[PDB]
Amino acid sequence: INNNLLPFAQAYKLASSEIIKLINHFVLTGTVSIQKDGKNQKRLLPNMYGLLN
Amino acid sequence: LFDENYYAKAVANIIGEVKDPIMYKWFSPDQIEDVDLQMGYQKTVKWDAFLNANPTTIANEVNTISTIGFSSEVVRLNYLKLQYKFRHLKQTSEKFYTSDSYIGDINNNLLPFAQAYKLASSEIIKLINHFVLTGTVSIQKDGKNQKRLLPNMYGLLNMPEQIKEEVASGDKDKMDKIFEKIEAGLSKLELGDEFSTPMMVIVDPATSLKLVKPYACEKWEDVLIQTIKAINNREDVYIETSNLLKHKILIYPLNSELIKFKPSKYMLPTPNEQVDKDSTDVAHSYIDFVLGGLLATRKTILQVNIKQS
Amino acid sequence: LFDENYYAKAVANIIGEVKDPIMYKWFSPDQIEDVDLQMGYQKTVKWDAFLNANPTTIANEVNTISTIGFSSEVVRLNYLKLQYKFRHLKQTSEKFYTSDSYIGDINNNLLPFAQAYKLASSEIIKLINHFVLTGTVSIQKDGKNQKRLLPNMYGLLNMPEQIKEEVASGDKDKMDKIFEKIEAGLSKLELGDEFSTPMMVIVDPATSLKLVKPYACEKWEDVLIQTIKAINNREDVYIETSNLLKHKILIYPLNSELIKFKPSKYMLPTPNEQVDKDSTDVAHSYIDFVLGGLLATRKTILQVNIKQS
Amino acid sequence: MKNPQHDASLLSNSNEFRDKNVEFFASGGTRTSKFDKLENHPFLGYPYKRGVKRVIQSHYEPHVEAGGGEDLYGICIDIDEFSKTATIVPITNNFEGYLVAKDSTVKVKDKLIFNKDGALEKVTINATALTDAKQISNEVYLVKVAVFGNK
Amino acid sequence: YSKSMIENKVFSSCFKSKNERVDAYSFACSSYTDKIEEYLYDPANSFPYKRGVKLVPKENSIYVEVGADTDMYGICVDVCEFSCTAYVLPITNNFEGYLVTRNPSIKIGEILDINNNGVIIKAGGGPPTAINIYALSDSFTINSINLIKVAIFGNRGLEKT
Amino acid sequence: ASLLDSNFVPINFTEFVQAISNTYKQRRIQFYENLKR
Amino acid sequence: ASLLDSNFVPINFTEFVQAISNTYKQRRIQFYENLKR
Repeated sequence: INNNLLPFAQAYKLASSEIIKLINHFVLTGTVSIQKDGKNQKRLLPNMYGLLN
Repeated sequence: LFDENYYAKAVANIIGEVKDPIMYKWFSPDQIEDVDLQMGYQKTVKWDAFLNANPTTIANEVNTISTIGFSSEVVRLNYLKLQYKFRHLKQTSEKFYTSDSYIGDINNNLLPFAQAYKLASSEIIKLINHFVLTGTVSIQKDGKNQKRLLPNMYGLLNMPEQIKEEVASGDKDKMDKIFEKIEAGLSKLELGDEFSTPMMVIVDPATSLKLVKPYACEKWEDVLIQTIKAINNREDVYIETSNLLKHKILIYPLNSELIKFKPSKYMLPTPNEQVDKDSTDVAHSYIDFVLGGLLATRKTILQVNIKQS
Repeated sequence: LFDENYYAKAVANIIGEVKDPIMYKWFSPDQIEDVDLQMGYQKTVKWDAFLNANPTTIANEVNTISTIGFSSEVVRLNYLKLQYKFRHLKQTSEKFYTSDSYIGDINNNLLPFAQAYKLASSEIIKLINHFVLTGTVSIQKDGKNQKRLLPNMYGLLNMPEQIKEEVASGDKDKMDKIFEKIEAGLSKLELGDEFSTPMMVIVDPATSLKLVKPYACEKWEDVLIQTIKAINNREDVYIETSNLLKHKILIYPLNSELIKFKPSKYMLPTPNEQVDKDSTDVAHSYIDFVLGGLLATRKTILQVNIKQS
Repeated sequence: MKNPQHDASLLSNSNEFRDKNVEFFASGGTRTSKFDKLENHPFLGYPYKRGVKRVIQSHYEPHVEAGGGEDLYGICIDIDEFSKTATIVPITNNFEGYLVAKDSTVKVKDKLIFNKDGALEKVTINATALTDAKQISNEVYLVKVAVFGNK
Repeated sequence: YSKSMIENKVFSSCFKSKNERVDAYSFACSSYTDKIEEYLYDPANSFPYKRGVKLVPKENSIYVEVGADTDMYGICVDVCEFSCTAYVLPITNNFEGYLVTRNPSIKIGEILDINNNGVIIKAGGGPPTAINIYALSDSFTINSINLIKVAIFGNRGLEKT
Repeated sequence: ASLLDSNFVPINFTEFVQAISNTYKQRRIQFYENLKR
Repeated sequence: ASLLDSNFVPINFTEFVQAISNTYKQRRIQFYENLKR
């Protein structure tokens, strides 16, 4: 707890959940970002769009 | 199939009587490799490696080691499909034209399917040999009325980026000048690390007649052979005469690492399934062949042209 | 092991496609003897016997008999270990780069491990051949930035205590002067009682071109062969052309009692067990080789250098 | 030399585990990481445990020799006499170990610079001394330093 | 321009001097424990391959643009044009390899400096050099782009002249 | 599948063409085997 | 122990390297046997 270290199973589960949330956001919106402001977007390739863009 | 297709049966029976192409004498066994294609283009990728720095001595502990790089190069080759049509007698009509020890109308120049196919195949093989040697398609002795071909389709004579030498019309009969040009081209040749390979020379009858003349008790042919042996690591030098050339000399190595022939595996004549039939005794058949597939590295072919005017 | 090490499996499967080194043509089969050493030095002891006096006649009674003595000589040879690193695709990633009729990124110049190893081994074998012929290690055409080597690590061209001849720059095109120097070197050659052995001559392409010139209906090559046959008890005389030499002529016998190659049995390229891996699809591999092991008796190699300036 | 090979007639008593590491034959560093970059280079002279500069010119590849100042290239931490090679930690990589000092004036908390002979001398700055200079033999002084670059 | 740069009618013609290629492997001597980073680069401003680059934090992402020695973040060793991604070796790491130069006549052992275009030039131009760069070989021209083998090891304590 | 093999019996025109190509390849190989220079 | 044998199954990397060396030696012997100067 004092160093924020987890077993590999729990760490992988949490990371997979976060990545799945990010994938859902990209699919719905077409942009990849980790900010509520929506800025600092990762530049993507052409012909890569979402339902919103 | 043979129970139904008499023409296919006859082709399978008489396929062995067709003589082998003479172009096989111009290549080593390893230089020829078939490909699976009829018409279109195909890309060939060649990979190489090079040393970036001196090798690293392994002593005690070390993490920085010299590296070996890689490179690639792509060459495009074009293939063309060509066809011919010929008339012959219908199978059921042979009994009405089987004469004394020969079949066919002498008056009307009609032949059985097997003989017609054999003769047409021989003619088409001759045409293919002419194309492979010269890079052009023509049925005239002048060499004109050439059929227009696609780019990236060259013969040994018109392959680009090779050592071209020209002998002026004033020295058309001066073997010394011709040999001087040959020596210049041979010096300009670039074999690299593959210089230890047999060499092939192709000449025309006039060139051979000039060669067999005495050297101005040695012959120009012997001098040329010695000169080529001086560069090919004292290996075999073959000399051939072809009537398809006119005042041209071709010199090239018989090495698969420099010149490679990759013909379509349908290049040689092949019968077509469609046969034209009507109410008469005359039918028609089609023969298909494929042209293209010569590949060579830069500056490895010497082409000497003796201008006549 | 092959169930676990895909790289070892691939090396075993593709080891046979690497061509043999060309340095084998410069030595007789008996002249090469492998040794068991990666890096270090090995001392070779050669024994000899001699007669102290005339033999003793056995008649009636006698106890004083002539004696036969013995002598020894110790020679130290140095061996060096060198390594190279190359990048390649990963086995689990090859499937995503298996294109039509080829595998690998044309844009990124990345190759499968087998092809990359084959190319790197070919390049390293070329470097080893260059070192064996010359005795120097360099990757530039100018021959500069040479890797400094240990003592007692000599090639055929730079072996000390041999016959060295120099042709002046003013006589660089005079084959008569070159042959005079060659005759002087051959006269200074000392083979003793082992003169009955085949001889090998290695020349640069320019010297090869000069050799086929008429002698001043006889050729300079023929005269040289006759001269060497005069000294080698008319045994075989072999002539070789190498692009690794420049204005140099090497003459030496092929007798195992005079010149011996004792290379390490790890001299040719060998994969290393260590493979760099990360989260990406690119991996790194290492190839090891060993240099050194040429031994020659004194005054048994003739090295002629034709100065250009 | 790093390891002067001399035959002896009696064994030397070596049982104490303290004051046993400060010696001229102890190559490497006191603390080393797996991710430290090492480069083997041909050398001239004897730059062992000294700052090395790369000298560039029959033309030969560049070598290394004892030196410092604006020409400082790295530190020689190990040497192989048979192959005549030197293992070098580049100046861009930090190092902690015993190096050759010019004299005994160097003390703790002293900022040290590599001189023209590759020796550490008191005051750009290159190292910070950790212990006092100790005389291994004759005029050879070894000082523990933690190299961090050039100022 | 680009690195790969095309169908050929014929193939292009010893082991020596085969590394003189624009798309050759940048590291003459590589080493594990070398840190390599990925960044975006401007696809229409300047091609950063084999050039000294600087970090420009934009409003959407951190890009790398060709830069001078004064504000150099590292050396761009490779580019993936499909994703327009530049691979950077930070200046904190050593480098020994081939880089783009603008002077076709540079000798071996000369001191060098990176200019505003991320290009190797002679250090005698006048700007005070801040990086240790030395020419390990003579500059060679590929026909046209000039390349040279250089060794880069960290920053220089006091700027030279 | 080669026409030189007596036991070979093609099924369709595609197999016939493949057999013809194989026969040509085998004839070329035999020619290079029998060639002397 | 050589890589030419189909029945040879190496156990470890040392055996693999020894097999590679033996294969190189055998290839050298074969080359000298087939060489005709």
